[PDB]
This record gives sequence, C-alpha cells and structure tokens, in this order.
Amino acid sequence: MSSTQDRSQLDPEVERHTGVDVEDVPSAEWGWSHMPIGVMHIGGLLSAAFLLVMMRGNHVGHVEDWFLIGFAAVIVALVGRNWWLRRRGWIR
Amino acid sequence: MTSAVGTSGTAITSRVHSLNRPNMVSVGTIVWLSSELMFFAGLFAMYFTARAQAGGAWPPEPTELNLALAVPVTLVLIASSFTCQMGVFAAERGDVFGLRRWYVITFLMGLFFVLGQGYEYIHLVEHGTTIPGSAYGSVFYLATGFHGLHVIGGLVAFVLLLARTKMSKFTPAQATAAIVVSYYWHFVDIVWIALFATIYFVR
Amino acid sequence: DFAKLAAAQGDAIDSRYHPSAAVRRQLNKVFPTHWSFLLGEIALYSFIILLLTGVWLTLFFDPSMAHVTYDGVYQPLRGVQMSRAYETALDISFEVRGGLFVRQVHHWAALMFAASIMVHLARIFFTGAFRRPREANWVIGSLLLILAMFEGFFGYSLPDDLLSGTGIRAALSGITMGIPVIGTWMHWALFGGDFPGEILIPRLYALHILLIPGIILALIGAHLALVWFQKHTQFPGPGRTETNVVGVRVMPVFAVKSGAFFAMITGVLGLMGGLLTINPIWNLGPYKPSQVSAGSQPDFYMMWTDGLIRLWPAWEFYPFGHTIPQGVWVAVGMGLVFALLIAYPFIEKKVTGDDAHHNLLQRPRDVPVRTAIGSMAIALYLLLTFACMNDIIALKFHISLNATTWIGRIGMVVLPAIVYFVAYRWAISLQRSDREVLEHGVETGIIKRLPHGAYVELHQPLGPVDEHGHPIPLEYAGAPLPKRMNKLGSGGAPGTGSFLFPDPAVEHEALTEAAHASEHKSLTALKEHQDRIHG
Amino acid sequence: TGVWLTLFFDPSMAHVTYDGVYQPLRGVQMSRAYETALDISFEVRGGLFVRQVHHWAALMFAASIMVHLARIFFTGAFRRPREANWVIGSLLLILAMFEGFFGYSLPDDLLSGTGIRAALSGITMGIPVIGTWMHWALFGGDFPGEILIPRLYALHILLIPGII
Amino acid sequence: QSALLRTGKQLFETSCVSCHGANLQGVPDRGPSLIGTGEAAVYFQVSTGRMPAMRGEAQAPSKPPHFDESQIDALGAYVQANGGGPTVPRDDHGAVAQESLIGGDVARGGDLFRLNCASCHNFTGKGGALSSGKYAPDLGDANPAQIYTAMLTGPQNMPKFSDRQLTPDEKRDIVAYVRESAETPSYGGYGLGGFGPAPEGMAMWIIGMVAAIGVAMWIGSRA
Amino acid sequence: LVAFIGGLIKNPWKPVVPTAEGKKAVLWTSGWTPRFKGETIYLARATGRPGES
Ligand SMILES: CC(C)=CCC/C(C)=C/CC/C(C)=C\CC/C(C)=C/CC/C(C)=C/CC/C(C)=C/CC/C(C)=C\CC/C(C)=C/CC/C(C)=C/CC1=C(C)C(=O)c2ccccc2C1=O
Ligand SMILES: CCCCCCCCCCCCCCCC(=O)O[C@H](COC(=O)CCCCCCC[C@@H](C)CCCCCCCCC)COP(=O)(O)O[C@H]1[C@H](O)[C@H](O)[C@H](O)[C@@H](O)[C@@H]1O
Ligand SMILES: CCCCCCCCCCCCCCCC(=O)O[C@H](COC(=O)CCCCCCC[C@@H](C)CCCCCCCCC)COP(=O)(O)O[C@H]1[C@H](O)[C@H](O)[C@H](O)[C@@H](O)[C@@H]1O
Ligand SMILES: CCCCCCCCCCCCCCCC(=O)O[C@H](COC(=O)CCCCCCC[C@@H](C)CCCCCCCCC)COP(=O)(O)O[C@H]1[C@H](O)[C@H](O)[C@H](O)[C@@H](O)[C@@H]1O
Ligand code: HEM
Ligand code: HEM
Repeated sequence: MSSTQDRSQLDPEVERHTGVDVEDVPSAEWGWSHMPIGVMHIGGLLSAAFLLVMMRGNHVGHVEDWFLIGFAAVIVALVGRNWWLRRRGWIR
Repeated sequence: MTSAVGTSGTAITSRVHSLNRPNMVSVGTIVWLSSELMFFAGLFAMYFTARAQAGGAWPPEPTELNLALAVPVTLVLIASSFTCQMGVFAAERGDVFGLRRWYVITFLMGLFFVLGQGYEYIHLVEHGTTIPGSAYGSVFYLATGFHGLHVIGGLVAFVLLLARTKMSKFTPAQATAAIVVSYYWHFVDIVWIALFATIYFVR
Repeated sequence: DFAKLAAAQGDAIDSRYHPSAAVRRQLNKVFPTHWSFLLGEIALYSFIILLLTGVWLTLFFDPSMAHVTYDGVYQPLRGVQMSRAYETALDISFEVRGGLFVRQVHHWAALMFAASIMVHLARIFFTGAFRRPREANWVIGSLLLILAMFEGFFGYSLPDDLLSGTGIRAALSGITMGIPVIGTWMHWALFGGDFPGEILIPRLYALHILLIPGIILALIGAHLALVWFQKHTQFPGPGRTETNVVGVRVMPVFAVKSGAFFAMITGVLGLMGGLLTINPIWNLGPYKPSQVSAGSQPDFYMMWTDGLIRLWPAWEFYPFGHTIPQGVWVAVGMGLVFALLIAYPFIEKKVTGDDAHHNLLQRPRDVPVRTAIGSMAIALYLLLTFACMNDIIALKFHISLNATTWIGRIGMVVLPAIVYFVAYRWAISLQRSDREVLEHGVETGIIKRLPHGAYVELHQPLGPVDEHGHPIPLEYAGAPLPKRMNKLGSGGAPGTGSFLFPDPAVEHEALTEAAHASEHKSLTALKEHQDRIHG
Repeated sequence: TGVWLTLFFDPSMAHVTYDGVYQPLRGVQMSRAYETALDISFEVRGGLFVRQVHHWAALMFAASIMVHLARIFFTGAFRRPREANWVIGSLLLILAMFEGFFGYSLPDDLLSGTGIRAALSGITMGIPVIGTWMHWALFGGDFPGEILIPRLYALHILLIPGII
Repeated sequence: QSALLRTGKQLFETSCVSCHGANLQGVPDRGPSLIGTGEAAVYFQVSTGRMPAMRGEAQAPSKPPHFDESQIDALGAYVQANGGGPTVPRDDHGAVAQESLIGGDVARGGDLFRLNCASCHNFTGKGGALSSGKYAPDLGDANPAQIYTAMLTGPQNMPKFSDRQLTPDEKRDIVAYVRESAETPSYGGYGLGGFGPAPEGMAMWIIGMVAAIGVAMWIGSRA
Repeated sequence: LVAFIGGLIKNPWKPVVPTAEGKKAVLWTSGWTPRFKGETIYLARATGRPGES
C-alpha cells in the first residue's frame, strides 16, 4: 500500500494511426512496436536461401546438407504457412 | 491505496493454518526427508555390500580409522541437534533473536563438524586410502562424504534462513520455515548417528 | 586553524577566480539513482585503472623485434630466441616487485572496460537512451567502443606471445592482405615489411600508449561532457516528467557513491587481478611463425570477429587474374556491423518516425521490436563468440569440432530469428504481465469465499478502489509496477535490535515510527510535486 | 609531427648492425633506437624533414616559453589574480625542459648520450643520501641500462606530454 | 621369459581377439593390425587404459587402466614377440623407467614441445580440438613413460615421433617440459584452464562483471 | 595529408628479394626459392637447441 500513482506525459507518436493497435500489444504508443511483416517474411525466406547457398563450399560431409535442407525447409514452411494464413486471414 | 484488500499480517501467510490444520511445509519436508532417507538407503546398500566381500581383517591396512576424532565431532553434532531444537523452541514463542542465537551457534558447530570431517578426510587420505585406492576407502568417502554434502547443504539452509530472518517480520510462516529447516537438520544428524554407528562402531 | 584556514583559502579561491557560480551549477546537478545509470561508469572507472596501471607498464616495457636470448630468471625460456617485447614483458612478469600483478590487473581492467562498454551499450540501447537529443552521444560512444576493441587488440598483441602473434597473423595480416584493391598496400603500410616486419610492435606500442588512448580520452571527455551539460536521461516514474531530472544532487550523495563505486570497481579488479591468472605469456612462447596453440583465440571483445572468420563458409571469388579471399567478407562484415552500430539511431529515426525530443527513457518491454532487434544482436554476438571458442568448447563439452562450427554456421542464420520471435513476444508478454497488475491488483495469499466454495487470490489494488471487488484500473506510465506485496510495505518490520540481541522496545518504536514517517514524507513530497506538475 | 615520429621510432638498446642505406655507418654496433632514428632520417619519404621540423618546433616551443615568461614577468602579469597561472606555467616550463631533454636523448646519438651521462647520470649519482638509489631506480642498472631509452620513450610520448 | 609371453597370451585371448584376430592381425573394419607396434605401443595404450576399449567411435578416449604393471610387460612382450617394434624404456631394475626419463633441460623441451606438437594440445599441455569428433587430451594425468611412448608410437591421429625423428635426448627433454608445465602451479592466480582468453572472458563476466553489476545495483536504486 | 601518409606507403611489388629469375617481390618469394639455379635447399628440422646448430 506504500506506493504512489505514476503519471508520465511522453511525446506520443507515423503518429498513433498505422501500426499495431493498443489492444494487440498493450503499449504501442510508448515506443516502436511493429515491424512491417513483409520484412520478417522476406527475412525468413532470405535466411533459408542463405542456408541453401551454404552448400557451396569446401565440403565432403553430405550429412550436413540434410541439416541445411531441414533448417531451410522448416523456415520456408513457417514463412509459407504464415504468409498463407495472412492471405486467407488466419484460416486453418 | 485506499487501505488494502489483502489486509493480513504480512504478504506471506503461514502455510494454511496451524491451530486446527496441519502445517503444509511441515508435511512437505517430512515426505522429502523420507525420500532422502531412501537416498541414504542407496548409500547404505553401497556400504553393506563391499563389506561382505572383504574377508578377514577387512578394513584394509592403510585405513587407521580414527575414532578419537570421529566421536568428538559426532558429540558436537548431536549436541548441536539440541541447540537447534532449542532454537525451534525459541521459534514457536515468537522472537527472532532466540531463533538467531541458537541457529548461529548451531551453524557454527555444524561448520565445526564439516571442518572436522574435512580434517578427517585430509588426515585419512594423506597417509592412507583414496577414493580410487580402496573399496572400503571409496565407500567410506562416499557414504559419509555425500553426507558431508548433505550437512553443508543444511548449513546453506541455516545461513539462508538467517538472512531471511534479517529481512522480514517474524510471521508464523517464518516459524514454519524455521521448524522445517530445524528437523531437516535433525534428520541429517540422525542419519549421521546411523552412519557413525555403522562405519566406526559396528563396522 | 582547520575551518578558519579553509575559509581563508576559500575566500582566496573566490578572490583569484570567480568560480562559485559555475561550481554551484555543478554540485547542484541532479543525477538519477537508477542502478543501470552506474553501468557506463564502470567503463569509466576501469579505464582510469587502465591508465594508472598502464602508465606503470610503459616504463618497463621495451618494444622491439630484435632477437635476444633470455638469460634471465624464467627457466623454461632460457637461450630461446625471443623478441625484446616478449623479453621485457617477461621482465614485467618476473623481475619487478609486484609486476605480474600490475600487468594482470591491467589486462583484467581491459576486460572489464571492453565488457562494461558492451553492458552499457545494452543499457542505453534497450532503455532507448539514444534517440533525438543524444544520438551524437551514441555515435561518439560507438566510436569509443571501436577504438576500445582495436586498442585492446593492439594491447595483448603488444608482447608477441605467440597466442596473440597468431592473432596478429590471423586478424591484422590475413584480413588486411585480404582486401581487394588496396589490401596489400595498407598491409605493407601498416607493417613496413612482411608479417614479422621489424616496426610492427613499436607501431602498436605507439598507437597503444598514446595515439588510440588519446582519442579514447578525448571521446570520453567530450562524451561525459555531453552527458554532463546536456542533462542525463531517466526512467519515467512518479514525479518524473519529460523536462526534469529527479534524483540526488552531486555534492552530498552522488559524489560519495560515485567515488565509492570507483573504489569497489578497483576492488573487484584488484581481487581478480591477484586471484586469477591472465595472459600467462611465460606459459605461452615467443612468437615464432612455425608454432601455434590449439586455441589461438583472441580476447573476448574481438572473439566475434574471427569467430565470424570461423563461421563464414569459405566463399572466395576469382576475377580476371585476381583473387578475393574469404577475409574480404569479414572486412566487409566488421565494416557492416559497425555501420549498423554507429548509425542505428538514424536508422530507427527513419523507420519509426521519432522526430521528438525524448528525455524520459522507455522500459525495454515497452518497445518490443527494438528490444527484439537488440536481442538479435545480443544473441548473434553470443553466437559468434560462443563459436569462437569453438575449439575449446568441442574439446571440453565433447562435441565434434565440425559439428559445433556447423552449429554456429547455422546458428548465425536461424538463432537471431528464434531469439527475435522469443524476444518480441516475450516483451509483449512482459507488457501484458504488468498491464494485468493494473486492471487487477497485486497477488497474495488465498481466501475462500464464505457461503460457497470459491477461491479468490485476494488481489491488493494499487490505485483507488471502487465499492466492490474491483478497483479503478490505473493507466500505464512507463514505470516498473510492483508485482509482489512483499515489495510494498507488507511485513517489512523485523526486529531492529542486532543480529543476535534485541534493542529495548521504546527504541524499536521510535526507530520504526521515524522510518515509517520518513518514507511517508518521501512519497508525500513526491506525490505533491507530481500534483504540482499537473494541477 | 611527434605522433608521426612515434609510428616509426623503435626504442631499444639491443645492439644491431646497421645494414641499411647510410654508408658511413655499416656493420657498426648501434642501439635500435639509433638504428630506427636513422631509418626515420633516411628510409621514409619526407622523414628527415618531419623529425627536423619536430626538433625545430621543440626549440621554438622551449624558447617561446622563455620569451613569454619574460613577457608576463616584466609586464607584471603574475600578481594577485594570476599567481596560480604563473605556477602552472612555470611547472609547464620545467616539464618542457625535462621532456625535450628526454627528446633529443631518445635516439642515443652519442652527442646526447654523453648528455645523459653528464646530466641524467652524473648529477643523479651525485646526490648525497638517496642519489645512487634514484639513479638505479631511473635506469634499472648501470648507465647503458637496457631499459633507459624505452623509459624515456614512455615518459616522452605520453607521460610528460600528458601532464604538459 | 616364456611364461611371461604365455601370460600375455592368456590376457590377449580373453580381452581383444574380437578385434585383433588372435594371430595379432587386424579384424577388418573392427580393429586394426597390431604387429610391429610393439611393447611401447601396448604400454601406452593399456597403461593409459585406452585400447581395451568398447566402441569404435570418433576416437577411443582415456579411461581407467584395464591391466596393471605386472601384466603390461607380459602383454607388450607378447606383442613384440609376435611383431616387433619400439620398446618401452626401462631402468636398472628391469621395470618401466618413469623417473629417469625427465631430461636435464626444460627450455629446449619448451621450444621443442611448442614447435613440434603444441599446435595440437596447448602450451602447457591441456587438450585441443581435432577434426571430426576426435580431440587432443590433457597431459596432466600422464605418466612420463606414457608420454615418451605416446610420442614414440602415435596411437590415434598423432604422428609417431619416431626414435629418428626426435632423438631420445629430445624426447626425454619434451617429457621434462610437460611434467613441469602440467605440474608447476599457475604463477600469479588461479589458472583459468591453461589456454588463455576464453576462460578469462567467461570468468570476467560471471565473476567480475556480475559482481560489478551487483555492486551497481546495490548502490543505485531502481525506478 | 600526403606528407603524413607518404612515409607509410611502401610498394609491396618493388622487387626486393634476390631470386633465380632475378629480383622478385616478397609475396612470390619464400625462403624455399632458389637464388641462382638449382641449389641444395635442405629440408632441415629445427632441433630446438639454444643456438648451437
Ligand atoms: C544492444 C545490441 C548490441 C543492439 C545494437 C544495434 C545492432 C542493430 C547493431 C548491429 C549488430 C548486429 C548486426 C551484429 C552483432 C554483433 C555484435 C553486436 C558486436 C558488437 C559488440 C557489442 C555491441 C556486443 C553486444 C553487447 C553485449 C552482448 C551485452 C552483454 C549481455 C547482457 C545484456 C549484459 C549482462 C550480462 C552480465 C550480467 C553477465 C551475465 C553472464 C553471461 C553468461 C555472459 C555472456 C557472455 C558474453 C556476453 C561474452 O561476451 C562472453 C565472452 C567470452 C566468454 C564468455 C562470454 C559470456 O558467457
Ligand atoms: C547453452 C545451450 C546450448 C544448446 C545448443 C544445443 C545444440 C542444438 C542441436 C545441435 C545438434 C548437433 C548435431 C551434430 C552431430 C554431428 O556430429 O553431425 C556433424 C555435423 O552436424 C551438425 O552440426 C548439424 C547440426 C546443426 C545444429 C543446428 C543449429 C541450431 C541452433 C539454433 C543452435 C545454436 C545454439 C548455440 C548456443 C549459443 C548461445 C546462444 C544464446 C557431422 O559432421 P562430422 O561428425 O564431423 O563428420 C562426420 C563423421 O564424423 C562421421 O564419422 C561420418 O559418418 C560422416 O557422418 C561425417 O560427416
Ligand atoms: C585465500 C588466500 C590466498 C590464496 C591464493 C588463492 C588464489 C588461487 C591460486 C592459488 C594456487 C591454486 C591454483 C592451482 C594451479 C591451477 O592452475 O589451478 C588448477 C585448475 O584446475 C582446476 O580447474 C581444478 C580446480 C577446481 C576448483 C574450483 C574451480 C574454480 C572455479 C570457481 C572458477 C570459476 C570460473 C568461471 C566459471 C564459468 C561459469 C560457467 C557457467 C588446479 O590445480 P590442480 O587441480 O591441482 O591440477 C591442475 C589441473 O586442474 C589441470 O587440469 C591440469 O591440466 C594441470 O593444470 C594441473 O596443474
Ligand atoms: C588515413 C588516410 C588514408 C588515405 C589513403 C589515401 C592517401 C594516399 C596518399 C599517398 C600517396 C603516395 C605517397 C608517396 C608514396 C609513394 O611514392 O608511392 C610509391 C608507389 O606507390 C604508389 O604509387 C601507389 C600510391 C597509392 C596509395 C595506395 C595506399 C593507400 C592507402 C589505402 C594505404 C593505407 C595507408 C594508411 C593506413 C595505415 C595505418 C598506419 C597506422 C612507393 O614506392 P616505394 O618504392 O615503396 O617507396 C617507398 C617510399 O614511398 C616510402 O615512404 C619509404 O618508406 C620507402 O620504404 C620507399 O621504399
Ligand atoms: C584504452 C584502454 C586500454 C585498454 C583496453 C588496454 C588494453 C591492454 C591490454 C589487454 C594489454 C595486455 C596486457 C597483458 O596481457 O600483458 C595492454 C598492455 C599494455 N598497456 Fe594498455 N590498454 C589501455 C590503455 C593503456 C594506456 C592508456 C596505457 C599507457 C599510458 C597503456 C599501457 C600499456 C602497455 C605499455 C602495455 C604493454 C605491456 C604489457 O602488455 O605487459 N595501456 N593494454
Ligand atoms: C611537449 C613538447 C615536446 C617537445 C619539446 C619534444 C621534443 C622532442 C625533441 C627535441 C626530440 C628530438 C628530435 C630529434 O632531434 O630527432 C623529440 C623526439 C621525439 N618526439 Fe617529442 N617532443 C614533444 C612532444 C612529443 C609528443 C607529444 C610526441 C608523440 C605523441 C613526441 C614524439 C617524439 C618521438 C617518438 C621522438 C623520437 C624520435 C626521434 O627523435 O627521431 N614528442 N621530441
């Protein structure tokens, strides 16, 4: 009970219109709170493309290329599922 | 604030109640004590065989097994049991200072037990057996050495609960914590009565 | 003759100069008392140690590459060819009284320096202490990190013990030759010859006593001037609006805790400069270019660099009659990360739209993508470091060496994505965890409801309550809200007596009533100031 | 200039034969301070000029300090407001003098090596009680004690010019 | 003694002929050939404990010894009578010489350990990583005769530094170095391993920097 | 600025080391190269003896 209230008038801000609403994340006006989602889609897809480029090198152990195919197919599957759900509006 | 909604004696409550209700950290440490007794059953079974194996004069030739330093530290530890029980008598009646004096001297002579056991290990390894040196030396170093880890963990519980008595109001929850650490460590030095009867007297 | 002479000399100082205006402006300056605002002081407080040891190390170290046989005291190096840098570094280790300690506490002060710079960069990153008014302060602090890293690398390579001589061969001469157009030219300009070119170690000694620490001292001076005059930032709290700094003043309180924290940083460095060996150059050898260790790993603040060599997967190019080797990439890559670490506030000023003069900090849960980009950078650093001791990890933690460098080589691509996901959603769930402590209360022990069988957690509200089981839900204010009634005034009254013996009860009553009234007066004065700001 | 002279000068007393370009010193034993000061003089492009304008800047420095001390003395610029300014300027003259003496002795050309033998080791031994002790603390050994020239290089790049 | 050869054969039949074929041959892709390796090789490979092993993996690691010194002479003389190669150096008692092997020089041993092999292990003889799962082991728990017979017949992935590659003066000199580099205490503090900067970093963070941030949070408040 | 840098800028491709072809630069020249024609370059080990042979 030995506490006071807290009141902070910041400089609130794009200016509070485009981004994420304050009910998706519970504090969106208090800082930068939404990466644009094409950036993370193309970042995952480019990450998986980089893991597929990583076959090209000094290389005799093909037990590694199955890990590269695996961690590339997982990222391509997550990016494709995520983009497909936003193309259908989070359905199935 | 307005006043509070959780208008209790502290932020910590007892554990349920203890007038017409069993104390729950009490029964928790009792069944965990019983589990650790089965852990010591594992260590005792690692002792009572590899003594049926060695025949004749079976505690081997480098093991001049010192009883004249063993029985003083057992006497220290079991008198320290009564100091710790006097500490919990001074914990039921609610004063932190009667708790802290008897648990400080219980921690000090439990530390004296740990240092006496460590000096017994030094004095018994420098002109005798090692844990890869013998069967009996190895089982002596593990059946009582991990008991050394039990009592050093109990000492950690003592110093930890003493800092806990430094930092908050003495609630009945903290008397529950005190009685729980009290007869955890009473279990430690009743297992050490069992081990001291087993290793040194009975052999 | 002790206060009268103080008054006489004070009136003499006020007679000669006129300082008291611009002294009262200084010792009424307020610094806020948050703990993280001491972190960068470690990067100051070890750095002075790096002078106070390092000056001492200058007047015994003899840089050269003239090859001398040892003929001293250390028996496993006798009659062996060594550079005179290594020979007089052995003389610092073994001849001079308390010499190994001063050079070890010097190396440990270098580690605490280049590690507290990283800790403090984490502070001012994740708390958002770098946007509009302090972005040039971020830039000169970032350059100060670069100079710290390169100057420490010039540091432990300054004796040419071969564990760091192979570090010069890897980093400072394999990457420097491996730059496409002007690579060999800047190599042969930096060395004056081949790799054991006879004017490398004195050039590093020249750059390492004065020429880089002169720039480091100039940037620390301008840096603490930017922190000083342009006022310090603060977390938002009770009486903490955008245009004030609350905390303690310099003269009674902050000077005492700052000097004491300097003394305790020096205590930690002295304890770990004595009790722990560092750079045991006698166990190492003189640098001869035909013998290596197995570790051959740099100091930790630069282990992300050649760990990035250890993980970049051998991609070389061959134009018409020439060669781009692997070492170009990390020469790009270290030029990449620094260009993201210098110029970050302008990057997210472009991305977000923060065109506002920010003085209050933002808690690192309140800004989830920036905390998540930061945790990408933290975990990418931890990966590039934790796969630079690739060798000794695969040694001790029994892993195939190829397997752990493939773990790093995939980890630098997928583990920033994993830690971005976990960091972003973990920041949002830390937001939601202290946005339900307002709509509900603070959690405690359980009461049952009386006439029926229910279980309510008996929440304790933080603001004003309504007539029923729910309070008026407060708004968020960027403050750390307490989630334990423990940390409120609940059960926080032990016996005041001693650790062993109680004080009499009237003294206990006086002490707890006086301390309770002082804490009540603290929150009363802060609350009425907060009402003075808005009312 | 002086920063530029730091990244070519190699202080030592390890005795090297020259084997460079300068013909009247070939195969002659020299300290590596003198050898790389010869390399500043003759190897590097515009090196003799930078070290000469460095020595002339040292002369104009330690002479203009004396000219300016004559100014603020004879014009009376040192009384009640500014006697502490006189004191720190005087100490700055002392550090200028001792630091330049560490300067032209930093290559051990023998015209200044005999200057170290006269001034920095004959007067230093010639102090009654603690003279030999501060001599053997300053040199670490005899007069060509192998850690004199790097100690002067240490005091002469940073430790005295930091105070200056 | 022929009874000593018979004792070596009795221990040979009942420990290894699933992987050495009982004619001292090599069981193909299960255990290599064994003639010519000799008494020195069997002394190092059973006196350390390694070769009475249990799987064919990246490399067969160290373990407790499966036979004692009264039987290693039997087993090594049996493999030298069937094959023949390097022998373990023995003193004027006929037993395995372990103390007469430390040479009279250390600095030559320091430079020669450092040039010829300390690439693989470490400077003081701690372990080092190797290519595919295999690793150099620590030299601290190493009998000097095992060190001489380790470099004399190189077991797994190490070159056999022969009697003519390194002379026995040089090999006694290297085992003089490693038994007074893995035995001498770390001058000036706790030895954070033997290899420098990565344990020094990890003990900067959780020992030094965690204590520094703990002091910094005890001094400053939080708000 | 060129007076600062001109003392540093060495040409790595100035022919310095004598070789059998003539004077080659340093990067194309180890100590394994012949100096005039086929000369005996012995593949000698380094017995780590302090100075004598
Ligand atoms: C804050 C963040 C760096 C954002 C910057 C902006 C970013 C976008 C710039 C681009 C960076 C990206 C592209 C590449 C990453 C490269 C990287 C950042 C190199 C720059 C150097 C520097 C800035 C490194 C980051 C700062 C550093 C990691 C902060 C320390 C971590 C935390 C927050 C401090 C508290 C930790 C403290 C309490 C000790 C806890 C103990 C833990 C186990 C320490 C972890 C740990 C560490 C961190 C070691 O360095 C280390 C080195 C050698 C051996 C062991 C360890 C070790 O165990
Ligand atoms: C602090 C806790 C950290 C916990 C991290 C736990 C690690 C996660 C899982 C790791 C799985 C490792 C499996 C490796 C098993 C293996 O040995 O496979 C090798 C190579 O595989 C690989 O590495 C591929 C696996 C890569 C893993 C993917 C990385 C995931 C990221 C997210 C983990 C990074 C974590 C880093 C933490 C740092 C801190 C961050 C905060 C094949 O090469 P190799 O063995 O040498 O050659 C063969 C001959 O030996 C053999 O005789 C012959 O038969 C041939 O096969 C031949 O090729
Ligand atoms: C108080 C009065 C002042 C007294 C001075 C106090 C300062 C200490 C220096 C005094 C001399 C002690 C150093 C001894 C000399 C010495 O170097 O210390 C060795 C290191 O050994 C070990 O580790 C075993 C030690 C285990 C003890 C506990 C480990 C220390 C921990 C706490 C360090 C924390 C590091 C951070 C953890 C990271 C966090 C991860 C999440 C131990 O030697 P030793 O055991 O006998 O044999 C070696 C073989 O370990 C060695 O494998 C062999 O190769 C040979 O070196 C052999 O000589
Ligand atoms: C910090 C600012 C960075 C600005 C860099 C750009 C500015 C460049 C200005 C320099 C122009 C040339 C100056 C005179 C030079 C000249 O005439 O160039 C001759 C043949 O080069 C050429 O034409 C090629 C010239 C093109 C320059 C290429 C190098 C550019 C940069 C990238 C190199 C990095 C340098 C700075 C980093 C080093 C860090 C140091 C801490 C050398 O033949 P050489 O036969 O070796 O003659 C030797 C005497 O030069 C020499 O002093 C003497 O010492 C003798 O050794 C003598 O042999
Ligand atoms: C800017 C911060 C500095 C850092 C991070 C730093 C770092 C280092 C490091 C890591 C070493 C190696 C120590 C060892 O392992 O033996 C070193 C050595 C040295 N330091 Fe610094 N240093 C700094 C500033 C200075 C300053 C300002 C001076 C002198 C005024 C100085 C003088 C020396 C000398 C002469 C050596 C070499 C002697 C030796 O290594 O034994 N250092 N430095
Ligand atoms: C404080 C004012 C200074 C004075 C009066 C001074 C004086 C001198 C003198 C007289 C010499 C001898 C030059 C010669 O005849 O070759 C010298 C050499 C030198 N100066 Fe200074 N110096 C000063 C500051 C500095 C600074 C600040 C640095 C470096 C950052 C520096 C670096 C050097 C070096 C390395 C040498 C020796 C190289 C050589 O003599 O060829 N000096 N100095």
